[PDB]
Amino acid sequence: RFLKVKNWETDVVLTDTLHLKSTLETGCTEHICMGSIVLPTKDQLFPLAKEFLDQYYSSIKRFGSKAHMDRLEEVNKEIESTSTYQLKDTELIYGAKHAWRNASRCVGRIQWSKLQVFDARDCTTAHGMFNYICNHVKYATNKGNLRSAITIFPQRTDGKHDFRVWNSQLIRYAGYKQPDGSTLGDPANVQFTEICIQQGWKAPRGRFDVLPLLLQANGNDPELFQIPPELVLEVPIRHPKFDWFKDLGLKWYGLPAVSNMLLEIGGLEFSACPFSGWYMGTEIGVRNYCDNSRYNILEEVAKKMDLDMRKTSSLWKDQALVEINIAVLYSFQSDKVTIVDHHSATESFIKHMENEYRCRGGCPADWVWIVPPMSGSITPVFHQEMLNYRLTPSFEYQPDPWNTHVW
Amino acid sequence: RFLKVKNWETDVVLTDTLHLKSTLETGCTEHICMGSIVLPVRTKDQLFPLAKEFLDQYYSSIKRFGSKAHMDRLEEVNKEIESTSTYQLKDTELIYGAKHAWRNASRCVGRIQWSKLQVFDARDCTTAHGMFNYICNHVKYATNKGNLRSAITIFPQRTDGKHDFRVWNSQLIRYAGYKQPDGSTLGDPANVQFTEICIQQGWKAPRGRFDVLPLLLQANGNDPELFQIPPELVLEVPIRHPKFDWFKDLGLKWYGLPAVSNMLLEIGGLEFSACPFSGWYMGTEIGVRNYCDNSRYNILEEVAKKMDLDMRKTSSLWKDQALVEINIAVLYSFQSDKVTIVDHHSATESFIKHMENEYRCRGGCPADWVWIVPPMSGSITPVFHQEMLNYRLTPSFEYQPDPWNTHVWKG
Ligand code: HEM
Ligand code: HEM
Ligand SMILES: Cc1cc(N)nc(C[C@H]2CNC[C@@H]2NCCNCCc2cccc(F)c2)c1
Ligand SMILES: Cc1cc(N)nc(C[C@H]2CNC[C@@H]2NCCNCCc2cccc(F)c2)c1
Ligand SMILES: C[C@H](O)[C@H](O)[C@H]1CNc2nc(N)[nH]c(=O)c2N1
Ligand SMILES: C[C@H](O)[C@H](O)[C@H]1CNc2nc(N)[nH]c(=O)c2N1
Ligand SMILES: [Zn+2]
Repeated sequence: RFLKVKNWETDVVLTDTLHLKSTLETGCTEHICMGSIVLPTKDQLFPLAKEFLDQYYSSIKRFGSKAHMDRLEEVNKEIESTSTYQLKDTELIYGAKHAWRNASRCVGRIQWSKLQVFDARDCTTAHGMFNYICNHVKYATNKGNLRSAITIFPQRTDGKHDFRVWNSQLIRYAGYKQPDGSTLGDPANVQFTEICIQQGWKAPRGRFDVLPLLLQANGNDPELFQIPPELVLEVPIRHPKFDWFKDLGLKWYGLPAVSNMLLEIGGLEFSACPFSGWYMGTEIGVRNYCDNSRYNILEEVAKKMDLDMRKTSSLWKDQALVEINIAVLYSFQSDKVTIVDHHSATESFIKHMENEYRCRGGCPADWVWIVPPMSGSITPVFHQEMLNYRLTPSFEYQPDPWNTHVW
Repeated sequence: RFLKVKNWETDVVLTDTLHLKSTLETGCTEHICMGSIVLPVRTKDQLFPLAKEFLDQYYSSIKRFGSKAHMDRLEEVNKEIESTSTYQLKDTELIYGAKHAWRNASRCVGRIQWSKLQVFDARDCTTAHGMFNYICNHVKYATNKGNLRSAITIFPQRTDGKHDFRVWNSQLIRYAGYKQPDGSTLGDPANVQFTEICIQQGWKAPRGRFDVLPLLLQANGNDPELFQIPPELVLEVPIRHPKFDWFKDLGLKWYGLPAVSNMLLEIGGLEFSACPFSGWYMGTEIGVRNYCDNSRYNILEEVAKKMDLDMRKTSSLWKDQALVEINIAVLYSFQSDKVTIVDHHSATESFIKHMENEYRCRGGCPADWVWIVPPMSGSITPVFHQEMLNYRLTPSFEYQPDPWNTHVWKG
């Protein structure tokens, strides 16, 4: 019932009580662990609503008060009649901050309480969506001093009337399939990039082409829009000691802003809810640049360092990997754009976990995702046992709209 | 029910039916994943089911399932249990047994070698001094003058749990650590307590930064006994760097043979509480964990100082830079001295190949991602990108409490 988690580096032990408030399923059984798997009505709505309002009135310290009881009935009476209900602004902010608090795969939650929430529930069209997105991008970019933000479009109704941002992020680079068999740009976005050319985008067909936004209002055909270029802050990638680095021609955008997720608060489903913070260095250095199936620039870099690529055991991939990541951190900082290195991100996440243990009774955390994809064991999160569980409100993945939407 | 795992780099999907043959619990529930928790005397009743299962396995694999010789062995194990409360494994069964304990070992990235294990049967051993002698032969044979060979040495199974063979050392070769009275620690900090025990049992400690520990051996439930391993048997590699000449002045070395001596080997219900096994090292085990963990030799700072890195801001990635050099030095030193070692790239690649094969030939490969992915350069090794299913098959290697914690002292 109570569970202890030990840090095997500091011997510090914490007791988890928060997992018993967990509702949804993990994918794991007594017989099988599924921790490394990337993805494992009116009758239904009212309990969900009640469970959420109960934690909301508790957090504001008015559990079981007349204000509590009255909102509880008001929501019940709106469900029986309208087959859905509306959140109050205050409940919406709480909902969203907490969906971030509960994101077990996010290393950056020490920040959770300072989320800026933009309520876009009065939006009705794709142009309106575009306007909200641009105000989001600009607010959160803040000339390089980035701020956490989420913009919340109207909730799902019959399911035929969904708002959706088809992009997986607001700002991403195009992917094109070429005559050779090679890929130009970002291979992760090839399918989406084709969906842009078939909606009518003029692709410049380079390596770092900022994709257009494809916006869906109230279930309608989606629509193309270019983000004003002046709003997409980008950093050219150079190295502090290696002068040749600049001619690789690398740049990355400043703003990571996830836009394909679904926000569930008290049974209500917000299918367009883009949110953004700022990068941990390794996300770009290790994953975007180095993954075999992304930009995969490791061979090129190691060749420019004049390292021995004859045998795997020179650790030349490892040597290059560090420099590539040195250069991302250096470039961002020298341009005064917010970024965090993996040592700092994880040290901070450990502070946060210790905070959540004494102040909430626990902290759901998915180790497989928290441990950075380089230098695992030299970060303190490597030695830290974590319990993974699913709390609500939450962010969830959702089918890609193009498989699903009807034209 | 069939379960699919995806490789997110190659988009290869594989199908696991083997998980269906799993009986032990994982520590996980529908409501909670404990995949990163380090650790989450039998009666006659329980024993025959386990015996039967195992012997069914054994005989399936030799293609003799349901043969006269299979039924006759079942009946014979049956009788032996009801009459003696335990049973003896045939030699061939034990070999098969120990090989599968490896093959089922889901935290081991080194299973591609699983069949080529050399089994030493020390089940006639009755005394500590007998145990020293079997262990010495293990080590010499396994060391092979640097051309390491995997091997395990199986001492007599548990009987009533009052007569256990234990190897008190966590590994056969390991360095003393000594808590000084100023809170500092000389040698290996992981081995402090056990070192103290050795000292209590009469070991006269040199007190250097790398003193090979003495074997502490328990036979047949008896109080355990000290023995120095012959130093000519302990292969060690001094650590240098191919380009940094100052590296050798750090005074580092490591032993060449990793030999785990604290696990329990379970086969068809029988428990072997002393079963040291050994392989060869993946470079990162020494380089990342043994030298660079804060709770071990902790040399990152000393190494960064000497490279004159920018140590004033963690954003220089001075730690990441120092770590790669140290790992380079470990691999270089081993290769140059002709002692077997594998780098993490080549090991993880081998393991992906094994895993794929195991799905085609066995219908599964239980693997634990938290353990399989190396503690440096995770995502540039192909395992990071591989979905894995973790489950418990028997035969298996299990953990067991440390003996100083359970052992009944006699004087
Ligand atoms: C402000 C600094 C932030 C940092 C450094 C950060 C970092 C990360 C990292 C490293 C991941 C792992 C995913 C990967 O590497 O592919 C992640 C996932 C995630 N982040 Fe955070 N994040 C930040 C802000 C936010 C905000 C503001 C939200 C929402 C309010 C958020 C929600 C999530 C969610 C839901 C996931 C899981 C994504 C998935 O399951 O695919 N993050 N984040
Ligand atoms: C020969 C080359 C081998 C290599 C490179 C290798 C590699 C590894 C590594 C890197 C680990 C993770 C342990 C850690 O990092 O703390 C491990 C664990 C393990 N290995 Fe292997 N191994 C090899 C051979 C063997 C042999 C001979 C056996 C047994 C007969 C074996 C069985 C195991 C088991 C049972 C574990 C689980 C350890 C634990 O849970 O603490 N492997 N191995
Ligand atoms: C808001 C925020 C800040 C920061 N720093 N970082 C983030 C994570 C995103 C950035 N960099 C990757 C990650 N993206 C989140 C979405 N993950 C895709 C995993 C995936 C792929 C395919 C199929 C699946 F089912 C799942 C968010
Ligand atoms: C046979 C073989 C070959 C290789 N290369 N490598 C190995 C693993 C050992 C060497 N490098 C470290 C590792 N360790 C052996 C297993 N014990 C640690 C697990 C553990 C720790 C604390 C509490 C627990 F409950 C469990 C075995
Ligand atoms: C197979 C495995 O689940 C998959 O590669 C995961 C591993 N850990 C990860 N961790 C983070 N932070 N991001 C990822 O995309 C992944 N991918
Ligand atoms: C808490 C966490 O599971 C623990 O520190 C584990 C993580 N993965 C590991 N993986 C290996 N190979 N060896 C280890 O000691 C550990 N430690
Ligand atoms: Zn699990």
